[PDB]
Amino acid sequence: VNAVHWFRKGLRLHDNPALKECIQGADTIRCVYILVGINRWRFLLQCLEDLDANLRKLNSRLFVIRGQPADVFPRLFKEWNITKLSIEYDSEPFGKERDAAIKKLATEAGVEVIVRISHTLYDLDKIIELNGGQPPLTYKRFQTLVSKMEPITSDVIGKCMTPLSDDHDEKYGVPSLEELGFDTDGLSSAVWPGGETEALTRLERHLERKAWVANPRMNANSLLASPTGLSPYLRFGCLSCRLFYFKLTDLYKKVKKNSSPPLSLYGQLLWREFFYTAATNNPRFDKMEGNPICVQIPWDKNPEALAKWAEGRTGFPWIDAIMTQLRQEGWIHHLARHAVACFLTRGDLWISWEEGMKVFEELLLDADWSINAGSWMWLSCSSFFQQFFHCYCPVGFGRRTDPNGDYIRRYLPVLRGFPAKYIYDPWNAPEGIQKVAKCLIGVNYPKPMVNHAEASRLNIERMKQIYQQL
Ligand SMILES: [Cl-]
Repeated sequence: VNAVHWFRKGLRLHDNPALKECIQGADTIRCVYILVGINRWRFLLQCLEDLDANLRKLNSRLFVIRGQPADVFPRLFKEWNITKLSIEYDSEPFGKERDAAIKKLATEAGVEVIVRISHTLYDLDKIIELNGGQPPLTYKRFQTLVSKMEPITSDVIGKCMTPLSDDHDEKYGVPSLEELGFDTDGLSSAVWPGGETEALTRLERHLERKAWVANPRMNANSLLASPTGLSPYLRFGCLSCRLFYFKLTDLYKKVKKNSSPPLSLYGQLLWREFFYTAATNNPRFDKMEGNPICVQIPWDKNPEALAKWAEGRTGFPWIDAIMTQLRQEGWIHHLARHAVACFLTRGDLWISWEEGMKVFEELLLDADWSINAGSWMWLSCSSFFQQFFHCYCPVGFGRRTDPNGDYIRRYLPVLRGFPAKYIYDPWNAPEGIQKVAKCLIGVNYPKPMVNHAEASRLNIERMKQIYQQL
């Protein structure tokens, strides 16, 4: 009779099978959302504003509640006389633990829990069954398992109604950044605007781009936020990965013949799936110690080095530029992640991937518990059989990605006056050049915090020797 849909990810009305099923046989439906850096919070709140606005258009509203689910749902169930609760499935270990506790409470209150998988393409548990009860520990094996697996104008609440009270905006309104305790004087408009509406606009354009302008290699421009980038939208569920996957496939077929498209066309999607699968039964996935798939590495504790890196004050412009864009905007290119993750961990500073992961959790829009832990193990060569015999150069990688160094000048204006010859290694500029640039190295911008040549040589050696050498 009275039903609730509970938003956590899946922050969208399109491709929402849990919501659709929840509404079957229901008199009433209420959609609820139960409440570290400012960009993440802004993105979430914009998602919630978008949902509320779109629900409004259907004579509904989003119900935002501040509290712990375990403390909220029982009295909600009683007040509203709820007998059905639906959720999109969450594979993440702390998510499963949360949802297990809420199921217990719901069973206690006579409340049916409806669970549908739609944050991912696949049933992750079935992949694990196909692999003998443990996740594939290499991306290639995962690709093989899934190949042996698979083959918006409506009113999503049309069959139901939502009771609404006059004080809804007050009681159940989406909070503002200020209400969450943020200072807002220091924000321009978001580079990555939140919400389903935006996601669906970007999807169309994304697909237009793949068809028209393309049918894809790195250039300097790729380092900047694309207006057709989808990765934050996927992580929040603003864009269904299944919709994305289906649209891609059909357009590929339209444009290219039959063509059994390359795995590379689904790389974004499959890599995220791979880490969710790796994480789902591993409550220590975000740890080194006690984590069964993590190689144990003698990382060092250097809180000042970690802070220099986190803050973009390493003295390597390439690294600092990247960490500055990350903090300013909330997204950086996957190749830029390689650079700054390699620098912090196996390459230059020898600091645990756990520590890098924490910073990214605070700043990176498309990071969640599974993806972020997974990526950081991958980039530090702590898991997934990744190769540690090469170390990204914190000068050359940048110089090969943006030869002119505009990216540097863009995120590090203090360096704007250096010529391209020195913009990735300003410490090598003659002092007169530094002076013309109005930037003395050591004074206005720091010296490089490490000798890359030595650091990288020693660390590759030390990583090699953690393993038996033949
Ligand atoms: Cl989702």
